[PDB]
Amino acid sequence: SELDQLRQEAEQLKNQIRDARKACADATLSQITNNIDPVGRIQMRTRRTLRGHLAKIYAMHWGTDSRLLVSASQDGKLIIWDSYTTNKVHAIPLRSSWVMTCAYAPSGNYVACGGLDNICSIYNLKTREGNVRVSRELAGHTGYLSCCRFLDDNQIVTSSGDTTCALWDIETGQQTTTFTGHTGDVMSLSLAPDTRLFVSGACDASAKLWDVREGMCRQTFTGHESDINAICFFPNGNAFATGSDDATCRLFDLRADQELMTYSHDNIICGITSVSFSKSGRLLLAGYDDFNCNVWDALKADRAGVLAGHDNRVSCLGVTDDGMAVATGSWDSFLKIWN
Amino acid sequence: DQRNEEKAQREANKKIEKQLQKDKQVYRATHRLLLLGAGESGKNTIVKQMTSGIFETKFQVDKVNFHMFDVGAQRDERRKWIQCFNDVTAIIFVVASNRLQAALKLFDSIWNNKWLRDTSVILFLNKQDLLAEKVLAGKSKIEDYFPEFARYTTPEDATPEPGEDPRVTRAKYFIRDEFLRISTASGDGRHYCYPHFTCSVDTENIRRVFNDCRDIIQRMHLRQYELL
Amino acid sequence: QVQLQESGGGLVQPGGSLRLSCAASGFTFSNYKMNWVRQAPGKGLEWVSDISQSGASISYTGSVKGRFTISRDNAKNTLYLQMNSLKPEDTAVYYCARCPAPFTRDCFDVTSTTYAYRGQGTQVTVSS
Amino acid sequence: XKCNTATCATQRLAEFLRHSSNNFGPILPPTNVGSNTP
Amino acid sequence: SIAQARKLVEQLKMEANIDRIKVSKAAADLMAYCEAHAKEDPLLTPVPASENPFR
Amino acid sequence: FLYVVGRKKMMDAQYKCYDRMQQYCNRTWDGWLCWDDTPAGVLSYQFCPDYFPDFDPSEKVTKYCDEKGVWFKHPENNRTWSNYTMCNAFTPEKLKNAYVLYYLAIVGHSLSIFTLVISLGIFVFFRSLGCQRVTLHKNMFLTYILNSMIIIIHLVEVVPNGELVRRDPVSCKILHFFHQYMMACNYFWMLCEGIYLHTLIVVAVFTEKQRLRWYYLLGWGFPLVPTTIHAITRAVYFNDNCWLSVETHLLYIIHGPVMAALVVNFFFLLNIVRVLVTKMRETHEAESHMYLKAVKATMILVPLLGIQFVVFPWRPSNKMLGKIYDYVMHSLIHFQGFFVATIYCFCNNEVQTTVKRQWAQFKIQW
Repeated sequence: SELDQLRQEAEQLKNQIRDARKACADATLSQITNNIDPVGRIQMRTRRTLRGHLAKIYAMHWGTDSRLLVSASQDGKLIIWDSYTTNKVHAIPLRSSWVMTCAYAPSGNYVACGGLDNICSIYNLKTREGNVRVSRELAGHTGYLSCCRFLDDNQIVTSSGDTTCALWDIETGQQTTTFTGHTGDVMSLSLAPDTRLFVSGACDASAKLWDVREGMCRQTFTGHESDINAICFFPNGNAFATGSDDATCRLFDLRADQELMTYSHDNIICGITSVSFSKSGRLLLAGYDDFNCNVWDALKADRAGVLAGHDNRVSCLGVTDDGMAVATGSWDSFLKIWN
Repeated sequence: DQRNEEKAQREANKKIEKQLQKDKQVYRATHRLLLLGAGESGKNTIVKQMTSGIFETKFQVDKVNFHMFDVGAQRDERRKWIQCFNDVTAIIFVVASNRLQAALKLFDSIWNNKWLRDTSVILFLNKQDLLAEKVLAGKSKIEDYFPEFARYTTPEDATPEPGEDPRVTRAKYFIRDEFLRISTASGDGRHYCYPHFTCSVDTENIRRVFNDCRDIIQRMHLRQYELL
Repeated sequence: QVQLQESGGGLVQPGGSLRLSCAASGFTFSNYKMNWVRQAPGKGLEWVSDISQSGASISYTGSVKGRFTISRDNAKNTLYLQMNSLKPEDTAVYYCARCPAPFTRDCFDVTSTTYAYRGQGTQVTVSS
Repeated sequence: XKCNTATCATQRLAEFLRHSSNNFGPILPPTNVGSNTP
Repeated sequence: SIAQARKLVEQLKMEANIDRIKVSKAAADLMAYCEAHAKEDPLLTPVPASENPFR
Repeated sequence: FLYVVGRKKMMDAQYKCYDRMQQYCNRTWDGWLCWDDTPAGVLSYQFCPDYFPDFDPSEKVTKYCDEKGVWFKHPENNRTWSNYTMCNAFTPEKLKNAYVLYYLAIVGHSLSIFTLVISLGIFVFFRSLGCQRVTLHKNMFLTYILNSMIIIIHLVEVVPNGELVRRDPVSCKILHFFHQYMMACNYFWMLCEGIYLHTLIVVAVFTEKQRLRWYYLLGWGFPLVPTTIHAITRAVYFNDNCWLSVETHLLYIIHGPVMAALVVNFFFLLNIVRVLVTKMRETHEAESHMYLKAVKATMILVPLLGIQFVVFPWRPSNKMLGKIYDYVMHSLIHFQGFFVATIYCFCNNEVQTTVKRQWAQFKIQW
């Protein structure tokens, strides 16, 4: 009796939320930007090709200087590349070879990694002796680590396979905040420009907005049909983009609290593994399982370009802070810079 | 100036490349195996005979290194992390003896996944003695869960062990054919299945994998020259 | 929003018949492979039957091979399970489940304890 | 023995040509079997 | 469980008491932001040679 | 030099036959090749004594006893004579066959060079195709190209120009030495590739990574040892003009061991085939498919390992059978590079996929 009426109340609340969202929807994004000049054909070329990794690449992260980047490979390796000269800076072996994510600190003095070992390893790059050693090993997650992003040199936000997210405090080893509410595996997280909020997508075809300080879920966004594998914030921070296994990408607005635009095509069947925005947010870059990457016009939902240089699936891609180039990794153990 | 910094960068790069060459030489000489069980399959005893989300075990057979990984502290939803094992040497799938239907469903999902379609599976039908004693007792039957066992006939290619009654031989060969049908329903020469009648305490099991992976490697070589 | 609603079931005498229905919304039902599973009291979730996207590929478990019949209709975005010659061993909560990804041959995690793409099943009791 | 293997075939084809188109000797005279000869 | 349903109801109630704006206003804001920063996007308008570090 | 060696051979045969005779038509010693005593024999069959470049051992020399008196009498000179009119060996038919074979060799070598240049360019340009076997294939293609170019140069320039051979420069001997070295390196690279395939398939398949320094040493370094020794012998005992003479056993210093190496390759092939058969009996493949597959594998492995060189050691004496044998063996020898390039570079699935992907990307860019 209690469960049935609780479910009825939850259904009524969902009906009210959907009614409010429908009432707030007066016009679509397609007709608003129908009068603007289309972006036209765009063509990017491969300028650099990073070689040296033995196994498939799982994650990459650009540094704040838009020059140094970090790459993670399941051979058990973290490699720091200088994209300008292609020279390798640091080669860090990993205790666990099943790495799935890597992070670069904004200050550039630390790096992070994690994977099937359920342990977030933080390595110091500016050691006195010059060698790279593990600075911290945060433990407590009961699932595989999927993503991690630094807030500062002493705080980090991580996502795990235990359907929960964590906010840790370095130099103590204890997670100060726990975010719960997801039912599926959390696959990716994206920090807002003000760092106050962050969006995380899970395997329940839903994304959730979490406030870092207080630590509750503020908004929940649905609309995808399969697991969400990628997420990225808009440059202005009032919206975000999600890529899922349903071969579609979606744009959600924080203030509108509903989906704004869907990017898909009939010939695209494979899912989306990575996604990111450009400097101005006009172009949306998404990595696909068909060994190719698609650049879409975010305002008009029109495909603007195709980046095809990888012989295997694209697992990760990122855009520099200045927006001068885009780095794409793939399972073929190669990283490519496109400009 | 630019010259000194670039020279230091070249020196660090060449040292890194030398270390990576040594690491690649080490890495290409070892085989990685993914150990998976359907539940209460007894693979823990096999591990004993040779928190943290994964466990590692390294063993040498005939001067050949093998690194087997067992998943621990991971939720029952395997559809995401299993993709990390798409380039291992083989997946050792242990099946006890309706848990059998669930094991068959897991094997069908592993067999038909896009990332694992070129990965071979070594099947270990563990607890042969338990199945033999259950068949001899007769209290538990397979026809209630698998009616097709009523019309099943022992294949002419069967090689039963001496002293084994025909009933247990028929039951174990029917269980093997249950997985064989799924394995042969797909996988047109890209991957193969190696069923084995094993117990949790046999010392030959380590040999068995050694006899399977080698075969796989040979087939892979035969795929490189377009001979098979 | 992916939504699955189960209808039908109840208390039936032994040897009776029943028709369970599964209504799907929030996704393209025509390109997903569907499953019927059950959870018996004091027991874990058990897979019962499955049907492909077009309905050509149909499979059942051994215990209901000759008794249950699974079907789908894409026009009304619906799924049906016809159960005949019911026995007290069939008393369980039945769930209608969807595969995590479309255009995908295999189907993972449908029998897991927590699964997002699974609705609230209906109770079927067989007793006199 | 003369090289009669298959690997020596091409050379055996060249020499037979070289002795035919123009003999190494400048006179390049042929043999006589018609009369006053063994 | 009952506790899970109660927590879900509480979360739904918390999420249902927020203020939302019109979709057209958000679309206009996004368009204005895209237009304002269009000239500063190297990937949008291609940079001439000898000006990028990846030439 | 050929005249002197021919006169010496004739004198040696004269001494040998005189000794044999010293140790029914009365036997008489003919000026070139003597005749064994026969009891009024008819149509004596003996091989041509090939003391001259014009003659060949293929034909036979006749004669009759008691047909008119005791021996055949020449009507013009009224003296004894023996029939050597079938030895000319320069009839228009033989010349036409030789010209056809030479033109076929030129065409095959040119096509092989043209295909192998493209194959080497494809392998070098596409770095994603890089592998341990790919380097060996690149070396094999390079030695194919070098051997074919040297053969074409020899056949187009050296053969028709006889005054250059008459002058006998050191450059001609250097070119011949380079030709022999290149052919030895080519055969030993076939041997190296066969050894690599046997190691990958049959014995010690676990160790995929092995040092290639020994392969380079056996491929290029080893053929130096025999050839120069042969040259030394040709510098000491048989100093012919441009060293262009196959009528010597010293060539077996080079062609002797090489064939043996090819023989080893043959054995390797058998083992591989056996393994393949085993690989198809464990999987219970259809017997017709098993034969189709085994035959296809053998057919595609024959050109790579140089099996044909040990498959045709016998030349049938029949005119039609001999012509067919000559055509088939010349086609197999001269088109080996083209067949290898087509099979291992143009029919490769990975290479085809990479080429298609690159072409699609290029067409997308422009």
